[PDB]
Amino acid sequence: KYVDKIHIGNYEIDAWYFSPFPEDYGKQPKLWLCEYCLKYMKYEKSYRFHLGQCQWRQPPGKEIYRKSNISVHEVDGKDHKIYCQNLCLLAKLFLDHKTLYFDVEPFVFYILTEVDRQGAHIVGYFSKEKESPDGNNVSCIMILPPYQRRGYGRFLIAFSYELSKLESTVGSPEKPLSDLGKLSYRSYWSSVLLENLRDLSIKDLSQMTSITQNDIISTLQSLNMVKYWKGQHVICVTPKLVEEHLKSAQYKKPPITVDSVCLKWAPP
Ligand SMILES: Cc1cc(-c2ccccn2)cc(C(=O)NNS(=O)(=O)c2ccccc2)c1F
Ligand code: NA
Ligand SMILES: [Zn+2]
Repeated sequence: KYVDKIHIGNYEIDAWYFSPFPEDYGKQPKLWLCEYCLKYMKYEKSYRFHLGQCQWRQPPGKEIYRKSNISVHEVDGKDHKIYCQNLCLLAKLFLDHKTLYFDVEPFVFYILTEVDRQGAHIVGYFSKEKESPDGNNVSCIMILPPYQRRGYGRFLIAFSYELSKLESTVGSPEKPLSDLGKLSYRSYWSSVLLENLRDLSIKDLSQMTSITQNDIISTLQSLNMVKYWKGQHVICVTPKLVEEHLKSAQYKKPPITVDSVCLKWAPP
């Protein structure tokens, strides 16, 4: 029997996939997770006793973003190994294609939290390889189900690209993406590229956004905004065609924005 239900903070959440928690944890009707330190527990009693004891009220690592009650914590896999393993086991409950849970040393983890008077409540995260040969600026990205489709995933996507900008590189998410990750990236790429086209070559868009050119081109192909000429993709759009796509209904939700002013992060 596998873990199929968890209790984290004030949420109960059904699992989507097998996650390799130890055998005795899976057997339980559900797992109980501290929302701050990510310790997983077998019983409501041990969970309740932990809530009385745990002094964590936020992720470990360094708070590299804070604007109002939105916060990002950066957590090195080698410095905080238990915590990151727990994060990975939690994430594999909702990620089919994630394969790495216990070897967390090569990754850094970016934890999105919503803060209130009692603490910084975990919303989701993305991992990132410390040195990615393939140039991927996201390895796995995961919004917990109660927070999905509410702007947090978009926030985390924008954030991964703000880091890629500060590193003076382009990046792309590691593939395959979930069905919901595909739609989220496509929607984000559209948004960003359309806004820049309204406000330019494919290389310019790439440098301005840190989106790779492949991702730009394939997004413009699906928007039908690219011509082909003698082997080169070329941007073919009129200022009104862009505005037609933008003011359409599928971009009308007000984002949680990444404010670069509030991103205290230096590239190493
Ligand atoms: C990258 C990503 C991944 C996942 C995910 C995948 C598997 C398991 C759990 N989570 C969820 C979201 C999410 O929640 N997307 N919705 S969104 O933030 O409102 C939004 C709106 C407009 C453009 C972009 C994003 C997401 F972005
Ligand atoms: Na659920
Ligand atoms: Zn705890």
